[PDB]
Amino acid sequence: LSTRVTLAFFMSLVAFAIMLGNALVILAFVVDKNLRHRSSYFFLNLAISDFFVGVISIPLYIPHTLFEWDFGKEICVFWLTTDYLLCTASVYNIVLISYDRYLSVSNAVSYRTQHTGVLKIVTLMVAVWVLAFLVNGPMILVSESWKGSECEPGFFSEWYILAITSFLEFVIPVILVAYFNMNIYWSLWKRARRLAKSLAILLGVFAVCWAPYSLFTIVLSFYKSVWYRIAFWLQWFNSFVNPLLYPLCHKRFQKAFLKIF
Amino acid sequence: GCTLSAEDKAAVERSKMIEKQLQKDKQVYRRTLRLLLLGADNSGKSTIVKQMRIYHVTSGIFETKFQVDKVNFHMFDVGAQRDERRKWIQCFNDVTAIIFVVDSSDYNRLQEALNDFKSIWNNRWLRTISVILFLNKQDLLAEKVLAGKSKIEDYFPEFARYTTPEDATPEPGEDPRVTRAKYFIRKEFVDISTASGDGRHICYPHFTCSVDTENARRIFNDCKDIILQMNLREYNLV
Amino acid sequence: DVQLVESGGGLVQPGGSRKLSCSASGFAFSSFGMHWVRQAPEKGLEWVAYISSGSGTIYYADTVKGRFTISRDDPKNTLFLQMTSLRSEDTAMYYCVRSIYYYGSSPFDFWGQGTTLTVSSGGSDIVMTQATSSVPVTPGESVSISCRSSKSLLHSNGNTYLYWFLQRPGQSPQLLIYRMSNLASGVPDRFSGSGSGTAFTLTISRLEAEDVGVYYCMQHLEYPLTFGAGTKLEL
Amino acid sequence: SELDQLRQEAEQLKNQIRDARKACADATLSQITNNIDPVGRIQMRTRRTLRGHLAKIYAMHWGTDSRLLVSASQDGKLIIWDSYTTNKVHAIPLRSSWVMTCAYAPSGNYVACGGLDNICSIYNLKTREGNVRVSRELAGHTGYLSCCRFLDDNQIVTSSGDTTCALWDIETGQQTTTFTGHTGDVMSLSLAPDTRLFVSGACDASAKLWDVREGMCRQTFTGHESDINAICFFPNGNAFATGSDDATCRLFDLRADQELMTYSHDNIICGITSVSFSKSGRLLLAGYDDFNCNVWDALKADRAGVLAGHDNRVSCLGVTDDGMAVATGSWDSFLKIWNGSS
Amino acid sequence: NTASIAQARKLVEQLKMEANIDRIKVSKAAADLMAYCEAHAKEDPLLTPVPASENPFR
Amino acid sequence: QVQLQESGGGLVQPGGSLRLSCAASGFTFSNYKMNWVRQAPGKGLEWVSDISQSGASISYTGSVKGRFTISRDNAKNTLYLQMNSLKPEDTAVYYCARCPAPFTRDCFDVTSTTYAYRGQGTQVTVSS
Ligand SMILES: CC(C)CCC[C@@H](C)[C@H]1CC[C@H]2[C@@H]3CC=C4C[C@@H](O)CC[C@]4(C)[C@H]3CC[C@]12C
Ligand SMILES: NCCc1c[nH]cn1
Repeated sequence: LSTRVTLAFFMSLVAFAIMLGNALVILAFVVDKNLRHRSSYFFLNLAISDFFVGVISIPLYIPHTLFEWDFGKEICVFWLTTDYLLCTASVYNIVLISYDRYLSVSNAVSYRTQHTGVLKIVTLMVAVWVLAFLVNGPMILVSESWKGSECEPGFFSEWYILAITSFLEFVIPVILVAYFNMNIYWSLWKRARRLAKSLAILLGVFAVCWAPYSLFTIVLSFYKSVWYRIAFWLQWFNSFVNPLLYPLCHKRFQKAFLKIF
Repeated sequence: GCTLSAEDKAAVERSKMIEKQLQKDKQVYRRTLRLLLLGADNSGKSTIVKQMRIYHVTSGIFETKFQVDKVNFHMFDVGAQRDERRKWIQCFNDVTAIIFVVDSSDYNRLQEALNDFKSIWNNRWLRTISVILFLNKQDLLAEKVLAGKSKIEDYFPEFARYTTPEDATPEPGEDPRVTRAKYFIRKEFVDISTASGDGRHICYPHFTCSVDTENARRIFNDCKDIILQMNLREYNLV
Repeated sequence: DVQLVESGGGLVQPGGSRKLSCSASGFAFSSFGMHWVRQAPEKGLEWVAYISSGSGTIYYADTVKGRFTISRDDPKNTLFLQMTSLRSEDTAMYYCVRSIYYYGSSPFDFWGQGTTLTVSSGGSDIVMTQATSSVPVTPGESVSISCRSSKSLLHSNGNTYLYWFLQRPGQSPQLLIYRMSNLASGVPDRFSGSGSGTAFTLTISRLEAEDVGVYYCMQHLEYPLTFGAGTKLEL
Repeated sequence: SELDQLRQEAEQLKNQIRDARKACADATLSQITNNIDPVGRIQMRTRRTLRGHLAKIYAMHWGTDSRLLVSASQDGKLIIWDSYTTNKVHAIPLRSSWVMTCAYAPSGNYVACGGLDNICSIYNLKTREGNVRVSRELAGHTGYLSCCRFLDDNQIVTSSGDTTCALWDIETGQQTTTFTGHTGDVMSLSLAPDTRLFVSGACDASAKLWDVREGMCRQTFTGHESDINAICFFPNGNAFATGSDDATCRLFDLRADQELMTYSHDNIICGITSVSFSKSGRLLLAGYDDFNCNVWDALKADRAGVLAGHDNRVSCLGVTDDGMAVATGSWDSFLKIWNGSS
Repeated sequence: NTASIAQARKLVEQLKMEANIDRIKVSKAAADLMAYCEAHAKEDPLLTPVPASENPFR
Repeated sequence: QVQLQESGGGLVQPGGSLRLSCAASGFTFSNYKMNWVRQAPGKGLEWVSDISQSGASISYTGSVKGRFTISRDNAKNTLYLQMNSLKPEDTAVYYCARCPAPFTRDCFDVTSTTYAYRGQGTQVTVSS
C-alpha cells in the first residue's frame, strides 16, 4: 500500500533527524575540550539517551507495524526494556538539567566559585540511568509471566501498577520541573522579559508530549485506536524536540557549532 | 608505555604530578574573587582600603585580602606607577569588578572623574567588567551645599534647570538641596553608565561617608548581583 | 648540604625480619625517586628496589621480589626498606640513592653512606662484561676502560642510557658520566666518555692519586638494572 | 628667546636629517624586489597544543636549543614545556600574579620574569636541592616591566614602564648602565646577533638603537603613527621590523637610516601584538588582536598565509633558533606550536 | 623654567649627534637584504619544509 | 613624525573672540578622535573640548558650552576652535591633542603630564 510506504518513509525521516541532531551534539561535545563543565556532561547524557532511543526503537518498530513481520518473546522484551529505560533516562536527564539551572540561578555566587566537581558528575549520570532502569526493568521482567495479541509489557491489565509506574516518571518529574522553573521565574521577576515565555514552553512541550500516553493507557486499563498511535508518536517526538532546546541554548555548544559550522 | 624508555615514563609521571598540583591551584584560584580598586589622589581610596583591610583581615602593586560571609575577596590597588594607564590597565580585563572611588565634594575635578569613568566604561578590553561606584565624602558635600558659597551651576550650567525626580525616595531627615545635589551627581554618572552599556556590564552607584562600616556588605551584594547576571547570561536566559 | 644517612643494620638470624631507615636532609625529598643498592663483600653492586616520587610505581629485583618492601615517608623525609625471611645471600652493605627524572636530569647523582648487615651462618636481563678487572698504571698517563652490553642501549630518542660510577676505597660510589656522554656536576674534565650502541669507552686523560679505585658500568634501558663487574684501577 | 631659539635649532636639525634621508632615497625596496618569484601559499598546521595555564598568557621564550620552552601566565605561573612530548619540566609559582614578560637564559641555567611590580626576578634552574629558587630580585625601576632579555649568565637588559631601559648586573643587583632616552613607555627590545647594539620600541611611535657598552643612543626611527608594541631584529643584524597599534608593520634599515617597506591591508584594523622573523628572514610573522596571525613576504609585502583560530587575542609569538616551528600564545589559556607540511 | 631649557639643550645635542652619521643608498641596502634572503633560502624549514620523516614535530 | 602645530591666540579683551587652528601631519587625520585641552597658570591640564572622527559627536566641558565651538577639516587636516566672549579667567595655554589609537570610542592619557601626541600649545591671555 502507498500509505504504508509513506508512513515508513516518515518514520525513517524522523529517525534520521534524531540521528543527525544527537550525533551533532555528541560531536560538538567530543571535539571541543572547553565543554568539560557539569552542564556539558548533562547535555551529553541527554544526547546519548536520545541517540540510543533513535537507534533502537524506531528501526525495530518498523517491522512490527504495517508489515508482516513477527518478533519473538526475547526480542519484544528487549525492545520494550530498551524503550522504557531510554525514555525514563531522558526524563531524568531533563529533570537534572532543570535542577542545575535552578541551582545556578538561586545560588549564583556559590555556583560559580564554591563549586568544584569531578567523578561526582559521573555519579549523578550513573544514578539517573540506574533509577530509570529500576523504574520499569524489574517490573517488566516480572511481568513476562502475566501475559499473543500484541507485544506489550503485559501489566496493562492492572490499573494500580500502571498508576504507580506513571507516578514515578510523569507526576513527580513534571512537579519538580514546574517548581524549578517557577522559582527561577519568580526570583528573576522579583529582582516578563521573554524569560517567562521560554520557561513556560520548556515545561509545556514536555507535558504535551508525555501526558497523553500516560493518561490514555491508564483510562484504557481502568475500563488499538488511532489516538493511541497519536499519543505514542507524541511521546516519541520529545526525543526529536530535546536537541533543539536544551543543548542549543547554553551559549557553550553554540560556540562549538559556530566554529565547526 | 609503548616505545617509551625507563627514563621517559618517570618524566611522564612527574608531568602528571605537576598537572595534579596545577588542578589544586586552579581550584584555589577559582575560589577567590578578584577586584580592581581605582581612584584619584583626592578620591580617598586609602581610607576605604584600610577600613576593609584591617577590619576584615616602591612596589608597583598593592594587594588586600578580606573575607565576608565566608567569601574571599582580593582587591588590587595600583601604586608607584606612571600617569599613563592605557598600557598596564589591559592586565585587569578578567577581574570580577572595578571599584571606582569618586570625590563628590570636589566640583572642580568632577569633570576629570567623569572623563575617567567614560574612558574606563568604553574601553575595548574593559567592556564586560562591571563598575562599583563609591561616591565618597558625602558629609563634605552636604556641608558645602549647606554653606552655599560655591554653586554647582557654575561648573555644570544645566543644574539650575534640574529638579529632583518624583518618588526618588529621599533619605528622611536630609535637606532637599543636598538630596538634589546627590541625585544630580549620580545622574551624571548613570548617563555614562547607560549610554553604551547595552546590558553587557552595569554600574552600581553608592554613597560613602568618611567612616562607614557597611562598604564590605555593599561590595558583597554588588558582586553577588554581578555573578547572578553572568550566570543568567550563560544559560541564555537573559 | 645534601645528606643521606642510613640506619637499622645489624646481625640477624636467618629467616628473621629487619628494617632500614634512610633519612634525607638538605634537599626536596618529595621530588626525588629513591633506590636501594646492595654491595656484597664480594666485588659487584646489585640494584634492589626503587620507589618513584609519590610512590606511584614500585620496582623490585627478581631475587628480593616477594620478601622486600620499600616505602617512603615524605613528611618525615625517610625511606623504609623492610625485609622478611632473610637468607645467607643478603649479607651486604646497603646504599640509599636518589634520582630525579626530567628531560635534562641527572639520575643517580647522590649516594648514601650505607649500612652493613650480616646474617649468621634471567630472560629480561642485560649483561655487562668488563674483561680488564685490574689495570696497573703510573699516574700522569692516559687510562681507558671498556664496557660492553649484550643489548643495544640506544633508544629511538637518540639517548644511550649508560652510567659510569667511581668507588674509591672507603667511600660510596659517585656518579661521573650519565647517558654515556654528559658529565656530572663537580667532575673534572679529565673524565670523558664515548662509545657505540654496544661498546663504550671511558678515558682519563691525566691520572692522579685520587682516581684509584673501582669503576662500575650501569644501564638504564629496562628497569631491571645491571651493574658491571667492576674494573679496579691502582698504582 | 633662548627657548624659541632652541626649538628653532631643533626644527632645523630635524629638517636637515629629513633632507639627508631623502637624498639617500635612491629607489624603494618594492621596486628592486619585483622580479623575484613570490613564495605563494604558506599553509602551517598545528602540531602541539599545550594546556595547564589557568589564565591569559603574556610571554613566552624558546631556549637556545629548539626543544624546551618557557611561558608566563597571569594566574601567577611560569611553566617550562618539553615541546616534543608536551611534558611539563617545571612549574614555578611567582610572588606577584601580574607578570608581563618572560626570558630564558642562553645557557639554560636561569629564567627571568617581571610585571606590574617594578622588579625583575631571576630563578635558578640547576640546583643541588632539586627545586627552583629565586636567585635574584633586581629592583630600581619605577614602572611595570615590559621586556627583559638575557645577555650572559650575569647580565640582562630590561625595559620598564618609565622611559628608561637598564643593563643590570645579576651578581651585584645594580644597574650597570641606564639609557633614559625615550618619551613614552618602552614596550619591547631586541638583541642583535652580536650583543653590542639593541633596539627599543616605545609608546611615542619611535624606535631607538642603543650601544650596550657605551650606553648611548645611535639612531632614532620614526615612521609609525601610534604606540609600538613589538620589535624584532633581522637575522643578518642589519634591519628590524616594528608592529604598532595601527594595523601596520614597518621595516626599518640600519645602514640606511630611513624606512624600507610597509605591511598593511584594508581589511585589517586591529593592532599588532608581536612580530618575528624566520631563519632566512624572508617571512615575517605578526600576531594581531583579531585572534589571528599573518605571514608576510617581507621582500614583497604580500600576505602568504594566516594562522587562524586561537579563541582570544594573540599575545606572544616566537620562532625556534633552528627555524623548524613557530610557537604562538594568546590571551586564551593555550599555547600552540605550528609547523609546515611537505 | 630651567628644566625645559636643559631638556631642550639635551635634545639638541642628541639631534646633533644623530645627524652626523653616514648613510648608504637604499638600493644597496635592498640588494644586501635580497641577497641574504636568497642565500639562506634552503635553510628555512618554514619555506619548502622538510619531509615528515625528519620533522621533529608530528 | 606625528606633529601638531597650533596657531592663533593673543591678547584679547573680555567679551572678545578668538580662533585657534591646529595643523596635523604624520598621520591620517580622518582616523582619529581629536581633543582640545588647556593648562591654566598654576593648574593641571584640563580637558576642554572633544570632536569625533567625522564630526558627528561633539562634547564640551560645561564651563565652555555655549561659548566655544569645535570643528575639524579632514580635507585639509585642520582642527579649529572658535572661542566667543572670553572670560578674564580663560587665560591659559591651549593644546591640540590626538587620541592615542584609531577607530576607538575611548581616549586615554590625553591630559597626562607628558604626552607624545600633543601639540606645543598657544597662549590665550584675557585682560582688561
Ligand atoms: C547504555 C549503556 C551502554 C551505557 C550507560 C551509561 C552511559 C549512558 C554513560 C554513563 C556515564 C558516562 C561516562 C561519564 C564520563 C565520561 C567523560 C569522559 O571520560 C568520556 C565519556 C564518559 C566516560 C561517559 C561515557 C558515557 C557514560 C558511560
Ligand atoms: N515508549 C513509551 C515508553 C513508556 C514509558 N511509560 C509508558 N510508556
